[PDB]
Amino acid sequence: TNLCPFGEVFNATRFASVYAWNRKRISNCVADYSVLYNSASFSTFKCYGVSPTKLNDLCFTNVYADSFVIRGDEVRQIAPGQTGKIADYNYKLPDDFTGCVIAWNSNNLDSKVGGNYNYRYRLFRKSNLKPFERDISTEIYQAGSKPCNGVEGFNCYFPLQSYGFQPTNGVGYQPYRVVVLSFELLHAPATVCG
Amino acid sequence: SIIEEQAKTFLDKFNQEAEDLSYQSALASWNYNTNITEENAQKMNEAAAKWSAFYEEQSKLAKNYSLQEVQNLTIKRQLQALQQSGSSALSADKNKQLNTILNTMSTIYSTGKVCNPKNPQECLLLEPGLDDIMATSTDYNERLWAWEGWRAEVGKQLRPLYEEYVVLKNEMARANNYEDYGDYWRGDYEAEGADGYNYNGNQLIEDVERTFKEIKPLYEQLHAYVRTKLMNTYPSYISPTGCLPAHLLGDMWGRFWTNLYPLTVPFGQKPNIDVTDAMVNQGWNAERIFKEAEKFFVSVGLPYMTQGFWENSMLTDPGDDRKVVCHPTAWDLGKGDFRIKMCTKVTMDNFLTAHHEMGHIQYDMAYATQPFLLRNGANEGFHEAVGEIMSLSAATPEHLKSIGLLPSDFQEDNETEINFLLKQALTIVGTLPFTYMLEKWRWMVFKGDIPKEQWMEKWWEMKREIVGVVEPLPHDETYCDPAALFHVSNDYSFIRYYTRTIYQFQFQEALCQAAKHDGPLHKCDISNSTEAGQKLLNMLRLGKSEPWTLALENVVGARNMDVRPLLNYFEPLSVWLKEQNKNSFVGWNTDWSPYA
Ligand SMILES: *[C@@H]1O[C@H](CO)[C@@H](O[C@@H]2O[C@H](CO)[C@@H](O)[C@H](O)[C@H]2NC(C)=O)[C@H](O)[C@H]1NC(C)=O
Ligand SMILES: *[C@@H]1O[C@H](CO)[C@@H](O[C@@H]2O[C@H](CO)[C@@H](O)[C@H](O)[C@H]2NC(C)=O)[C@H](O)[C@H]1NC(C)=O
Ligand SMILES: *[C@@H]1O[C@H](CO)[C@@H](O)[C@H](O)[C@H]1NC(C)=O
Ligand SMILES: *[C@@H]1O[C@H](CO)[C@@H](O)[C@H](O)[C@H]1NC(C)=O
Repeated sequence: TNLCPFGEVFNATRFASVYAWNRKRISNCVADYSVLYNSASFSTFKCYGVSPTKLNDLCFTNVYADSFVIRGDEVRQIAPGQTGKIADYNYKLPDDFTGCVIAWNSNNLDSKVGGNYNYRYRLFRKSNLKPFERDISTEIYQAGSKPCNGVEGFNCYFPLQSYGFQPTNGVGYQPYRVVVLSFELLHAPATVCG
Repeated sequence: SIIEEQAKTFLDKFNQEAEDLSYQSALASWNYNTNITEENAQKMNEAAAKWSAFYEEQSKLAKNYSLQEVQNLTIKRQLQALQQSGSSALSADKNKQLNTILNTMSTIYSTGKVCNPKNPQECLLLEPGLDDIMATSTDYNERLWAWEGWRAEVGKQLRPLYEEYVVLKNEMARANNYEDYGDYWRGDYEAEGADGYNYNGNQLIEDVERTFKEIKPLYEQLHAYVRTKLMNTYPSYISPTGCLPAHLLGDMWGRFWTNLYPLTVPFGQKPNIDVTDAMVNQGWNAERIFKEAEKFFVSVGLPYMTQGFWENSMLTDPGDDRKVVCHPTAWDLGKGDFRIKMCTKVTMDNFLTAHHEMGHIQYDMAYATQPFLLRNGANEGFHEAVGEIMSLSAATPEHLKSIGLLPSDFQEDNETEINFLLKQALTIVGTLPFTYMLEKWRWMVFKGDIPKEQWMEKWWEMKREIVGVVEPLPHDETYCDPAALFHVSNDYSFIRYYTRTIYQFQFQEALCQAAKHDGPLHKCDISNSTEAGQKLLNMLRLGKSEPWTLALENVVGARNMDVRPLLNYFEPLSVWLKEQNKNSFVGWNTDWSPYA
C-alpha cells in the first residue's frame, strides 16, 4: 500500500561519521522486516529483546534509524554493556535496548588508492557519553595542569582523528556500514504494524 | 600517578600517527622492490624521510617523561622503546663524519678487486669470483694467493678507517648511560619484571662462555675427524698434531664448513634424499608448495592464511619486462597486511624456504593485537628460531611419504643418517666458535683491553686457541683481517646466530616431547599435534609485552639458555665419530705454523 522508505537508509550513497551519525524517524509507515532478513548481504544481524522471525505482528509508534561507518574490528562495540573507544565517546546504547543493528562491508564503495581521510572519530573526552547523545565540538583537549590557549602543543591535543581506509588492508581494517533500528512503545496509540 | 595519565594519552596519538606513516613507508618499499625504476626509488626515499623525521621528533618530544614515576610495566616498556633513540644524540659535524666513514667503508668493501699474480689482465671480484674459487677449487697455491690478495687489498684500506671509527662509536655510546659500543649492543638482552626474571647485559658474557665450554668437546671430535680426512687431498701440508690452515675451509673466512662435504662423505656409495624428480613428474607448480605448507601449518591448529595474501604476494618471477630483486623474504606491511616475496622453482630447498617464510609470516600474524611499539620479536633471535624449526620438521622421510613424494614401501636405511647428521653438523656446530671469537674480540676491542699495538696479534692467537685455525703467512700490524667481512664493516651484531642456534633445539625438544614422539630427536614430526601448536601459539602471542624469560618458559620451562638438546640431537654422530677416532689425535697444539 505505502511500502516504507528503507531504501533511503540502507541504499543511501553517502553515510555520516561516527561523531555526527544521522537520525531518521519512521512515520505511519507499513514496514516489513523478513525481506531484510532473507537477504544474504549482511555479516551481522543479531536482535536484542525481540525475535526477528516473529517480528511482523508487533506494532510500534516510532522507529528510529541511525547510520555511521566504523572499522571492521569495532562492530562488537555496538552492543549493550560494552566498553571501548567507540562506545564511550561516540555512540553508546542502553542496557534496556529493544532493537537491533545491521552491518555489512563497504570496502569497494569506501576505499580508494592512497587513502580516504573523509571519516573522523573522537579520541579524547572528559566524561562518558550519557547514551543517545551527540557532541560536535572542536575545543582543544587539556591534559596537564597548564591551560591550553587554543593552540596545539605539549599536553594539548585536537580530539578528532581521521581513518586511513585503503583497498589493500585486512578485514579488521576494511570499513563497515552500521545501521541501528530502535523501537519505542509510546503512550500515543500504536500507529503502525507489520 | 599524574605522569601516568599523560603518558597514556600521548602514546595513543603516537600510535595513531605511527601506524599510517609506517604503512605508507612499507607500501612504498614493497612497490619499489617489485617494479624497480627511478621514480619508485624516489618514492621510497620521500616516504622514508617523513617517517624518520616524525619518529625523531616524537622521541625528542617524549624525552620529557621519566621512567621512575611510571609503575605500570606495559607503558613503561613503550616509553623505554620510544626514548631509546641515541643515534642522533651527537654533534652534527661528528654525525656527518660518521656517516661518510660508513659510506666510504661500504664502497671500499663493495668495489674491492684482486688480480691474478700470473695473468695480469684477469681480475676477479668476490661474488662472481673468489667465493666460487674457494667453493670449488682444490689447488693449494690458488686458494693461498686468492686469500692473501683479498687480505692485503681490504685490510690495508680499512685499517685506519676502523681505528678512527672505534673512537667515534665509543663517543656516541658514552652519551646514553653506556660505557662503550659493547654494552650498547648487549642491551637488547635486557629484561625487567618479577623476582628472578631480570637479565642485564653482564650475564650474557658469562652464559655464552659457559655454553661454549660445554659445547667444545663435540667440536673437538668433529675437527679431529675433518683433519684426519683432509690428508688424502693435501698429503704434504697438514700436521696430525697441528691446526688447519685458514685457506682450506671451503670459504673465504671459514664461516661455514658445508663445502667440505664432497671431501668428507662418510659413505659415498649412495645418494642422499633429493625429492625433485618426484615433484617434476607429478605436475607440481609454485602454488602447490605453498598450499602444502598451509596444510601443514593448519594441521597443528594454527590459523589459515589471509585472502589478500594469495592476491598481493609475488610467489613466482613474472617472466616479462619487469626486473625484480630475487631474494626470499617475508613482509609485514601493517594494518593486517602480510605478503611473501620469493622466486619459486620446483625443487626441495624452495620447499623448505617456503616453510621458513610461512613460519615468519605466522609469527608476525600472531602478535597483531599488541600495541604498536610491542610488535616485534623478544630477543632478536626468536624470529629465525621459530622459522627454522619448521624446516627441520618438514624434511623427515615419514613426512615426505605422508604427502605422496616417497613410495609407501620405502624402508629407511642407517648409512644415510650418518651422512645427513654430518652434513647438518658441518653447518651448525662448525660455526659457533667463529661467532663466539668474533663477538668476544669486538667486545674486548671496544672496551679498551686491546691497545692499538696488540690489535692484530691477539686475533691470530685467539683463533688458534679457540677455533683451531692458523694463518699460512705472517701478518703485521698494517693489515685488518676482521674488516674483510660484511658484518664487521657494515655495523651488524654477531650474537644472533649463536643465540638462535641455542634456542632452536630447546624449542624442537619441547615441541617433540609435547607431541609424545618416541625414537631419536632427529626424526621428529609435529604434524597432527594440537598441543604442540597450542604451546607454540601461547609462546608467540606476546612480543615485547613481557620479558623474554617468560616467553622461553612458556615453551621449554627454563629460565635461561640450555645446550643439552643440541648435544642430544647429535648423539649417534658423536658415537660414530668416537668409534672412528681410535688411532688419531683428538686435540691440537698452538705452536705450529706452515711458514716457520
Ligand atoms: C538496494 O538497491 C538494490 C538494487 O540496485 C536492491 O537489490 C536487490 O538485489 C536482489 C538480489 O541481489 C534482487 O533480487 C532484488 O530484486 C533487488 N532489488 C530491487 C529493488 O531491484 C537492494 O535490495 C536494495 N537494498 C535494500 C535494503 O532494499
Ligand atoms: C594427519 O592426519 C590426517 C588425517 O587426520 C592424515 O591424512 C590422511 O592420512 C591417511 C593415512 O593414514 C590417508 O589414507 C588419508 O587419505 C589422508 N587424508 C587426508 C584428507 O589427507 C595425514 O596423513 C596425517 N599426517 C601425518 C604426518 O600423520
Ligand atoms: C611499473 O612502474 C611504471 C612507472 O614507474 C608503470 O608505468 C608500470 O605500470 C608499473 N608496472 C607495474 C606492473 O605496476
Ligand atoms: C621539554 O619541553 C621543553 C619545553 O616545554 C623543550 O624546550 C625541551 O626541548 C623538551 N625536552 C627535550 C628533550 O626536547
